[PDB]
Amino acid sequence: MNAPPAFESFLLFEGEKKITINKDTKVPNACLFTINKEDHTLGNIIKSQLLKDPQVLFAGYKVPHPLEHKIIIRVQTTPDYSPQEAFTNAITDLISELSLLEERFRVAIKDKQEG
Amino acid sequence: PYANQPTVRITELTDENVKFIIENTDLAVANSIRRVFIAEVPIIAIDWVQIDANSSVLHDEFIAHRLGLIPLTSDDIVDKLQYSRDCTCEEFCPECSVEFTLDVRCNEDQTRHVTSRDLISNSPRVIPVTSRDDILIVKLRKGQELRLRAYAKKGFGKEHAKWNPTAGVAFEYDPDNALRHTVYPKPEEWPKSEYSELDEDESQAPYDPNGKPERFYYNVESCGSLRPETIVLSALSGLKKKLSDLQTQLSHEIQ
Amino acid sequence: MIIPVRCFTCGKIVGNKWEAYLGLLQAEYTEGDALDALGLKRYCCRRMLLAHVDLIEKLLNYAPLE
Amino acid sequence: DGLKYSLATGNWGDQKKAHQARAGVSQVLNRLTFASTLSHLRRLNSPIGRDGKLAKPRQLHNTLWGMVCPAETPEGHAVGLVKNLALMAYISVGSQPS
Amino acid sequence: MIYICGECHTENEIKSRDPIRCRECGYRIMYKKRTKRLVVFDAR
Amino acid sequence: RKLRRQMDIIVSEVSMIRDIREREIRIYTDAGRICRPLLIVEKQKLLLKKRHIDQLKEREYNNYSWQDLVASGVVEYIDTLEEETVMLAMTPDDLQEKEVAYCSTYTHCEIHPSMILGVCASIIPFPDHNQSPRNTYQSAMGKQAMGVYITNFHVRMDTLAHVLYYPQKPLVTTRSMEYLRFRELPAGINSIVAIASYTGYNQEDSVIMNRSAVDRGFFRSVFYRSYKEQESQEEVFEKPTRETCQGMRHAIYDKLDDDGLIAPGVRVSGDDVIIGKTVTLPTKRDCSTFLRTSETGIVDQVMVTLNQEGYKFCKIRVRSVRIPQIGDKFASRHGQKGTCGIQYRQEDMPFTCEGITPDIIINPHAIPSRMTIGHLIECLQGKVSANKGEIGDATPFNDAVNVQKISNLLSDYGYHLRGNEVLYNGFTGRKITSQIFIGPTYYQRLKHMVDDKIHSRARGPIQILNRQPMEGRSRDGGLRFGEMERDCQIAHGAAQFLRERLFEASDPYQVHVCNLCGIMA
Amino acid sequence: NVTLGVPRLKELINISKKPKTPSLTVFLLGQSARDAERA
Amino acid sequence: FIGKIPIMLRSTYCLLNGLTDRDLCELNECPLDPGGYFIINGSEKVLIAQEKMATNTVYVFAKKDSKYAYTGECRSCLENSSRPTSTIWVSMLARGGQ
Amino acid sequence: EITPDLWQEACWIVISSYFDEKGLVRQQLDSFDE
Amino acid sequence: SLKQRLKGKEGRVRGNLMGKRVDFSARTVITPDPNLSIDQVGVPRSIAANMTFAEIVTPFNIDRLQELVRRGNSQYPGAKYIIRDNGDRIDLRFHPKPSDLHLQTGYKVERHMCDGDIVIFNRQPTLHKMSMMGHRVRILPWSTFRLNLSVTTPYNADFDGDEMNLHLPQSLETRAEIQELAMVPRMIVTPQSNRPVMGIVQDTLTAVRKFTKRDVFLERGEVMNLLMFLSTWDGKVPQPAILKPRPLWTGKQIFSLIIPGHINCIRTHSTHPDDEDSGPYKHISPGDTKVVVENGELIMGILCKKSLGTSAGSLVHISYLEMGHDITRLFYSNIQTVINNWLLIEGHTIGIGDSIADSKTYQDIQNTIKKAKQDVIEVIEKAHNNELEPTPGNTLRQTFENQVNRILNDARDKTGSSAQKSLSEYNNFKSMVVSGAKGSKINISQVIAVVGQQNVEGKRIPFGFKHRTLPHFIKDDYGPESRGFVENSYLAGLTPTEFFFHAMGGREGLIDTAVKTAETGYIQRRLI
RNA sequence: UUUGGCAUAGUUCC
Ligand SMILES: [Mg+2]
Ligand SMILES: [Zn+2]
Ligand SMILES: [Zn+2]
Ligand SMILES: [Zn+2]
Ligand SMILES: [Zn+2]
Repeated sequence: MNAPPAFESFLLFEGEKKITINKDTKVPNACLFTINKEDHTLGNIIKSQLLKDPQVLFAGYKVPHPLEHKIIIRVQTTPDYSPQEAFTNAITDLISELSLLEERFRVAIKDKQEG
Repeated sequence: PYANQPTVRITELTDENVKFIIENTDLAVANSIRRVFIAEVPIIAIDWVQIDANSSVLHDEFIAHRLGLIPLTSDDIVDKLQYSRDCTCEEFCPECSVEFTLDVRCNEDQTRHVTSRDLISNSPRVIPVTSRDDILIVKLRKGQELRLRAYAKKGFGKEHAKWNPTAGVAFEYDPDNALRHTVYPKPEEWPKSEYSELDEDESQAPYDPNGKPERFYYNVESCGSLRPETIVLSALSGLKKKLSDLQTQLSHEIQ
Repeated sequence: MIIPVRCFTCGKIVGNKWEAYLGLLQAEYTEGDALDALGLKRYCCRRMLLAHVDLIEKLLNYAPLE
Repeated sequence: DGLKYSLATGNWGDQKKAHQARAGVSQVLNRLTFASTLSHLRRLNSPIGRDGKLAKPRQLHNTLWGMVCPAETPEGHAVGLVKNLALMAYISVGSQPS
Repeated sequence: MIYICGECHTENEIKSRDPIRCRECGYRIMYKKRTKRLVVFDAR
Repeated sequence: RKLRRQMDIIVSEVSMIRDIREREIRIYTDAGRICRPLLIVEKQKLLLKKRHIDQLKEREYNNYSWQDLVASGVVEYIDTLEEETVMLAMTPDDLQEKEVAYCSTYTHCEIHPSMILGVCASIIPFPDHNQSPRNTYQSAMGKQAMGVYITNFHVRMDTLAHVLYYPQKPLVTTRSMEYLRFRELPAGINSIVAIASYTGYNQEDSVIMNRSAVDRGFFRSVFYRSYKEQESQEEVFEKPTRETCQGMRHAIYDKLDDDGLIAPGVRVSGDDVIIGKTVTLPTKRDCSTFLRTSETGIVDQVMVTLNQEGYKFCKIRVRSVRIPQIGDKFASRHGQKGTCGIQYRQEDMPFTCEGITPDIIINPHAIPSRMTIGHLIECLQGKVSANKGEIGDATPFNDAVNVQKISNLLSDYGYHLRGNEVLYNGFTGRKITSQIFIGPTYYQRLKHMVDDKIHSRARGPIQILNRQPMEGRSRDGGLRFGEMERDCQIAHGAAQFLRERLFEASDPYQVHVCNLCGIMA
Repeated sequence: NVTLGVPRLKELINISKKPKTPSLTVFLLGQSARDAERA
Repeated sequence: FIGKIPIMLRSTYCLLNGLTDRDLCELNECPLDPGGYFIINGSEKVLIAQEKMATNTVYVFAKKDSKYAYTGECRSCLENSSRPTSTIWVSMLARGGQ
Repeated sequence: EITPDLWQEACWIVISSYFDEKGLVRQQLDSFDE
Repeated sequence: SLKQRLKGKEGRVRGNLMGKRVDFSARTVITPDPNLSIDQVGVPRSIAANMTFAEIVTPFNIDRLQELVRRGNSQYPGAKYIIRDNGDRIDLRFHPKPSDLHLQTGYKVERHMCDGDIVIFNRQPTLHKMSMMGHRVRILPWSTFRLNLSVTTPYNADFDGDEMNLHLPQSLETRAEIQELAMVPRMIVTPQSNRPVMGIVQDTLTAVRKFTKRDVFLERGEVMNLLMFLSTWDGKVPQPAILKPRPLWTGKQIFSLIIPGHINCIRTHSTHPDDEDSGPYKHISPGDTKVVVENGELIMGILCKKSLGTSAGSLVHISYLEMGHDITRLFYSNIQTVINNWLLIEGHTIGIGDSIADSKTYQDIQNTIKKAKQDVIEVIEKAHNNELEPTPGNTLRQTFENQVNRILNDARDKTGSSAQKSLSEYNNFKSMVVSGAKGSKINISQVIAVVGQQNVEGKRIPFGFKHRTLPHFIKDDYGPESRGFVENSYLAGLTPTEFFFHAMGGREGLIDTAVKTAETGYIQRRLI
């Protein structure tokens, strides 16, 4: 009766924004990113990539409730560097790694079959 | 502050199984790929059933539920299709669905097995995987009859588990417990992993304080819908498109 | 009632194996050997065939309404 | 009408005198599961008042070995007053000692 | 209105204000016939 | 005794007692005495022999049976007060043999000591490793599990019926279930249960269920309900019209056929009209029957007939598939009951090295205080059986089944002997430090669902005599605010809330009174 | 060997002149308290 | 004709007594149905065995604070003819006479 | 002719013969028949 | 008759004046939800859309209320009625005319229940005032009453088919009453025994001990996550304890961030010996007991039921008495979330490997049992030879039974002590017993070593048959096995006579449970 | 957009 439809976990409805940017006023150079209709599949990669950056002092994510689909990411970086730049660089590096991985897997398939 | 340089090696490759090893990658990336295998790989499956006649011994929702779980070969046309929520048609057009028809009657003294062999599709490239035994749908007595029309949409495993393209995804890293990510109260009772590189006397590798998990071992077994190489490639492309759309939305918001 | 199409735990298709399993048992096989031959490798899949009770055979005894 | 009424309502007696008539015989068969059906068809009853605080007849006597199940009993206001036959237990049908 | 007999499985027309009897078999239990209206099932 | 054993003059039902000390012989031919069969031990050897065993095991095409065993003087019926003059032995080949002499004058022997349990307690595996309250609770909950309750359920118009989609026979079964026919009409499913504390949603007797498993038919069932109506003025089955009938409601009459009955296969949502009946008011009054609120079922079958007297009679059945939600109640065969807490998809559940995510996760805190070790032993035996291919034997008193033997048998299939298995976290992919105990246990889906228990009210119908809200979830009644609750509010001191609950939220009223005499004017 | 718990609470709340297990603890004054003779 | 007596299912005087499983399936009756219940106005009724104290035996008990010290009763019935019971007591007065 | 240490099948053959002969609801049927 | 109408329960006075059925009430199943706050309750969208609250129109909210009326009874964040100043009602469940939708100040709009509404939550029976507390509404997808886990203790509620009642106050006056009087954080310390009535319950409690052991060293990423789950966190990551050769934090170093304010406390772990406080190492504590909290920092010690539990002077009690309900609420929530998300790393279980002992322990237990049975046999022989002398104030039967029961109790306790002291440092029974989560050393003893004697009405098993317990014993047998002393543990299983005797033993417990309830309720009613 | 009651039985939770 009160069952939400299955597509509500990945479909943005009328009005919902994918990502909203808010600042953190407790500590300087901190920022919070709220992502709607996402889960650990993206949160974990983005966090682990942010931690590789030597100019990132804090990088975490959490899902506030398992029944409500929303991801919150918090990143604080050293001065003369902004968390938005850290986030964008992280996404770019992830895309580059995935593209290289796909290329190498395709060549490995080609070597394995008929070779 | 940059990306990794992953490498792959395919140990075994058959018609229903791929074993490979990812190296020089972060555990988060490896596990995200593992999760995408299961959930977000588009598949064609039946999602709309209209039963003209059902005099069998199973009720209509039972038969429809069984029909939904029959896998259809979506090897090449899953990319061409569109989501029915994303299409310009009214309800269903050939560009976003595949139509099936079943019409079986029993007039003999022997119990008849209605199988997936009887599902007939208009498009010759989307057919049940047991059509080049058979998946049993229902059994019919004498005089019992079944007849219906079904439509096969496109979707992935986050929505329903009938669009899950895999059977069992074996994922494992660090077969010898050199990183001490799991702690054994008695290390000698535990069978050695398939990929262990130890002797017959030593049970655990010596501790490695300055190590991180690398060299993840996979085994992706396919349920017949896609072939187990396109499951991996669609996961790498499918995850890559999620990150790209995130970057687009972030760029609008920042500006 | 009737054998499920998929294995609940992992999703391997076991709905096309009941007739073959019964035939192997009738051909003087042990249950373990029959399950090994059919390719059911893990116990989640094996229990789907071991514990199945086929009631549709009993339901087919009663005559239909029409 | 007498037989039909006594079986239909459970008040074992005449309709006019359903005050002292013992209610609780002739229950409606349970059909939730086959085990429910069987355990309903093999069931006993102690007419002791269900509100009685003295619980000596509610205990498990030593003489119920092999005659009555030691475990199967309801919980609540009728604990130990409703019982079930053991598996191989039988109840005599009666004869005459001629 | 067509009702199917529960014994001889023969359908016969019976209208309102009419005893529910079956021709050619003399039974007294009749079942309504399945509707022609179409209903859509998700396959979930 | 010789005459009773020969079955010549005295029927086998008659009992004979000798009170040696008080010099009395009592013979009963009465009806109502309760008795059970026992084997006969003559000197120290059973009168039951290998010839009897072979003639019994050739029972087909041989017309040799239990009556022919009784007529041979091998077994005997012993009632309760004849048991007081008998010496019993629990096991022949263990108690008849030469030992340090305890008793050398045995007079009978037990067939099998596990025949002391009833129908519902013969399904518990390893009941001798459990706690007695847990066995009692399982005996209670075995009558509420949902499975196929009878094979001819398709011609029965029963008021409420519940049948499971895919029942399975247990992988760990008692020897005495073949007589209860639990193999043919089972009620439950073998589920891969992991005993772990995962995300805190299984705390305090709750259950985490795999949603991907549920999507594949796991623990799904149907619910059948039947309605009846007869035309006893002149009640007539007919389709009412809005502008010709006195009584009317806000429901839909467009589903009905000409005679006022819905044809099978017509989806009916809550608060619709199934049977339309009208009373000719001396100009027509509507007495149609309505669906119980919020069912959303499909009409399954309609039966038209004549009652005893001759009035037309009708029974209509409605079905509704029940998919396990996060309020439904589940229980194993060891008195462990719990409600679903939350459902995770396959990608989120923890997995083994081989991609085997559990179907059910239960909290480890349920075990230490309840002492249901039969649960753990059943899990281990099921993990052995699903690999070996056999079906484990869990009859209560065996002496040939040990935890050590089960563990040794399990170690031969590549698993840890004690049942543990290294699991990986679902979200992060990292190994969990503590190894988890996982294996196939036989779970049951109890009758208690949440869609049949949710209830709310805000200014609904009201009783007639007191003008207070009605009673009953079916009648949209309120919740009683009892004396204990008003005492609690008194202790709180919320005087205004208490006055609202007892006066304003319930029946408010106004009267006039005379200032001279305190009598309503 | 006395009564405690719910029955004792019932007796103390609704005082009866005939308690189930009346008792009377007695203390001795002098050498009777120590030496077993006068005890 | 003096009336109609309800018949217990599967008993010697039912229509399903002795039939094979194929005939039971023909009659739309479950071959696994155990039987042993009545059909009263459609519903299925089950009689519940009722415990009672054994008749025609002398039992000697005692009462807590009654006038008599020891009592003895013999609940007497005659072969299920009539006069259900007649409990004659042979008591013995206590030793606390004034 | 003793049955030693083969008892775990003999006892269950006997019990199976019992339940084939009698059944589970024999009390109700026998009482009503009598 | 009229006297019958007025006589008792269901009679007019006591059934319709002192207690009566009310409007705006709901009842459905409760399921756990560790992601809620202490004073929050999860409500299904159906119940909220069915229950309404009347809000008076003012210029501060006329636009919002007008939009709610525009949404109407269909959409959940809507309204059901419009109440005019004159009192006449306007329906909104159907399609109304546009004229009646006009709103002016002084009107009343009966909107659906939304987030942040205050309700009273109750579980029957209502024994003490911590059974009716005020909660804040949060709307969640499925259809059960989600509620936190520390609030289980006030209600005595477990999540196995239980139900609870919801009452919605309808006026600002009563809403303010409930907000200022009966909210959950305001009832943490009960006036019955001046102790905290709610504390950590068994799963954060079985895991805070493992968290607060000395060995727990946390990596940088794990610290990032755990701090991400802290709601009262400043924003500065503390210096790691271990700084070289790799930065490592510690479990105490993060529980210090959880602990609020500047709280000073000294507790003692449940396995603290009787020599540390006396001999040397008083303030060094080799086993890491003797919890010390100075200035709101966990300097040393392991946290368990005796520190975070519902006892007087515990850490939560000090936090309440020093900081208030508003900070103790956050204390509870932060403890639960941080410990649960760490437990996702360590894990927990219970199994046969945790319920199995060692061969030497089995030999010890069997030796002890054989010695006890021999001693009982000797006592019986002495009694038969009339050589047993009665104890003053006791009968011969009484003294014989006392000696036998004493011997058997000594045997059971000795085997229990052996089973306890033969455990391991990874045993999960020990994990759930030492931390005080659930279980006891007697339960461990019954699982491993010996179930023990079964008693009926305080005495040994009686002679049900003529001078014997069962037909399998000779007459006049007073051995340990004849009268029901179970030599086997639950892991080894019970022989049939011990099974029947155990069932006889458990029947008494079931009977007492079913009997005491009505008398307790009646006593409480008379006192009230 | 209108309102049946009495009794009995079973079940859930403390
Ligand atoms: Mg409970
Ligand atoms: Zn289209
Ligand atoms: Zn499987
Ligand atoms: Zn006919
Ligand atoms: Zn006046």
